Amino acid sequence: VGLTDLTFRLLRESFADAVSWVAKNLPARPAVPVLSGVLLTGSDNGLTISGFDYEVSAEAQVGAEIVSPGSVLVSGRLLSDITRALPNKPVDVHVEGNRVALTCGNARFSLPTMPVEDYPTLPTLPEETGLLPAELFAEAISQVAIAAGRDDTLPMLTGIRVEILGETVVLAATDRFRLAVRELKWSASSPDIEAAVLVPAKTLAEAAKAGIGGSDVRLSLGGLLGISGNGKRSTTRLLDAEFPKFRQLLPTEHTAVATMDVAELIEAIKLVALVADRGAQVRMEFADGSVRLSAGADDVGRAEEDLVVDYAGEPLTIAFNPTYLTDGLSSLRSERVSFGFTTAGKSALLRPVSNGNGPFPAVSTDYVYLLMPVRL
Amino acid sequence: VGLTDLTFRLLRESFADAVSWVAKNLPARPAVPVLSGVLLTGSDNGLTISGFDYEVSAEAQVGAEIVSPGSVLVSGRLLSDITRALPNKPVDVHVEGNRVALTCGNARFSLPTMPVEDYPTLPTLPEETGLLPAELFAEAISQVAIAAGRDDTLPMLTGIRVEILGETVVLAATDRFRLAVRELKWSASSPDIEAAVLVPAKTLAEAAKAGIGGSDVRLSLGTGPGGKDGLLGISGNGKRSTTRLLDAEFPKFRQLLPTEHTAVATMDVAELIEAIKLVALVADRGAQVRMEFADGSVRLSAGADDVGRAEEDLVVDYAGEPLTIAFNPTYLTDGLSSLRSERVSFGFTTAGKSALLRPVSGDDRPNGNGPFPAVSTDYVYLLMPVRLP
Amino acid sequence: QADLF
Amino acid sequence: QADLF
Ligand SMILES: [Ca+2]
Ligand SMILES: [Ca+2]
Repeated sequence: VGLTDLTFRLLRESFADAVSWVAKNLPARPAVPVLSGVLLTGSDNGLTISGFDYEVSAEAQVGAEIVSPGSVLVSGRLLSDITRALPNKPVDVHVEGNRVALTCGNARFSLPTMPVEDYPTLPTLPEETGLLPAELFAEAISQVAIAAGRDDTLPMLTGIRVEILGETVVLAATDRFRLAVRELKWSASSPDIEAAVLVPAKTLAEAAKAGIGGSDVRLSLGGLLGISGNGKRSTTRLLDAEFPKFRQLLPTEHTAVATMDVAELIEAIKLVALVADRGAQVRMEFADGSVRLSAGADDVGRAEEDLVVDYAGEPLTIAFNPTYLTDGLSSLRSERVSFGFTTAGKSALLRPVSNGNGPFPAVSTDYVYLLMPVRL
Repeated sequence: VGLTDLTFRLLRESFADAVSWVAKNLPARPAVPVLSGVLLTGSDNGLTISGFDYEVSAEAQVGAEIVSPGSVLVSGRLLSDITRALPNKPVDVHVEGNRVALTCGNARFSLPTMPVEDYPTLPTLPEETGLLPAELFAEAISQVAIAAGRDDTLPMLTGIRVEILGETVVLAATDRFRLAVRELKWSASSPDIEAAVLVPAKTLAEAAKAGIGGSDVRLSLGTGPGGKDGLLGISGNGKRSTTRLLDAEFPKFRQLLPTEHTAVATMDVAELIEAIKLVALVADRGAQVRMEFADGSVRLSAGADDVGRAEEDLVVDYAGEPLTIAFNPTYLTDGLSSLRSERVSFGFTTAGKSALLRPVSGDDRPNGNGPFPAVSTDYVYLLMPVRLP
Repeated sequence: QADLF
Repeated sequence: QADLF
């Protein structure tokens, strides 16, 4: 094994950025005390920074000069705090017994370690199920994640369902108040792959947001979901909960449809809803060529603003949650929006946008944000 | 004036900035509902926005075209939230009965009002005692406030003492662990007339940062008798505010400033500040960082084996024999950030006595061995150390 | 508020 | 911590 323990040299910002990412979600005082720590391992290929909680894994590879092979387990949060605050110079790390000597410029640290024999072996990644550009994975997750439930006291809403059939990937999440679904195409190895899993929203959202550099993001299914690429790699334990069968909820037709400018509507909602009781609801009176947004009671004040809008169908008065509604409009990432309506008590179907008097079909899109209204 | 209540028109940015101004001095988070609101009165060529808290009153006057006189009391935070989110166009306000009609662009608001009968008559500003540039007042208060006590049980330390002699103003605050003194020259309306008051630090600190712009900020204390009783007005740049002074007697602080130093050290402040809170990462409970002064070097150290140990050496221009002294890292960087200079000068005596942090320019100063006198500066941050392990 | 399911 | 007064 050898007398000289792990000894290496690397840039600090390269060191710091990799440790900050792996260390971010580590537990502060876990029942198993090693998980609090971060494990460094040098080899010919460079230095690897590892993190684990028995549920979620993080592993970052950085180029480094390895003077001697070895591994060491040191406190996670502190070491990301150290290298973030060190001067911009090379970092020398030398493991001395149960301690680690870290020197950068004129700064020197000796930090205690934990037994490297007590660190769990990280899960191995399943075989690669396919890969997609990091920019698309970032956008796809951002759209659907906003609709997942934010409260673990009802977990079944806290996940993002990932359905993979061949080259088509479908992502869905819902809190029972709103459903977001985006379809995309990716490069799958191999064709005829079909699997569906449900992943905790917040972590899968973090892996996507942290992945805009972007290189190419690889997803591995085998249960756990690996997300690899751009020198970083992570496995996430799936969720047991049953996701609703969600395509029965999407309407095929609408009694009325309306297309608007989203930036203009988002600003209107935010200002009108200032007097809305509890941010509960905003009213929208759809007539032809106009929508009148209104909220509030004699309680606080009342507000109303009229917007221009291409409308088809008979006039409809419907009220939505202003927060849920602006969440959807922000998810389209398009200049305009298309509202599928039926009744004031049924779901409204929002769609990104760049007939006669009869029932209007729902036009196919890659993204859909379906929102439930409020009483009146 | 008559049947049509207060109705006016003014631009949104100006309306919003004044309401945002009064409402920020209106935390007023709970009941009573009289204290939650903001009161608008149009007259002459302009509009007045008024508010009150405990110990501080805010009034902002802006120009507006008053088509009809009147006053109205509407909710403070909400109307500041509305006027900031409206489109950038003129704002029309028309009081109709118990409600106020607000029209900007295509957005319209009808908000309830409260009886103007219930709004307190807020204190008069005393006569102007003088004025100083807001950018100097902003920095002068920012330096002295950081050393003021945040406590309650000890009212004496929670204020900023204002000593006024002629054109020279001296500002001081202390929590008993640290003393900050700034001396400046201002344009006085009574030179020479003497006075000393003590104003609550937190309010006087927030009013200063608010004020930055800007015009010259005017302080109103007395004519004087003589100072005066019982209030400090802060006016200028369209805003005016009163704060009730504190009765407590500020310590006599110039006895505490050392006349001599047995050893002195001058360093770069930016390089020392980063060194302190890098080393202090392992300092237990943020307690203390240790400095071993020898010549041409100081060694910062902290931490325990249970979490970690840290060491860093920096270059110092040192005079006198070696001294090892430890400070509170937070109190220490608080002083260094307050000097607002490229370099710092540390007056030392013993590891148990006060260290005097003095601002020094980029490059000016000259000092062989013997006792070194304390050089005069406009600012002083005096910090006392922590007992060594 | 209303529910999808 | 040490005190000024
Ligand atoms: Ca990634
Ligand atoms: Ca439905």
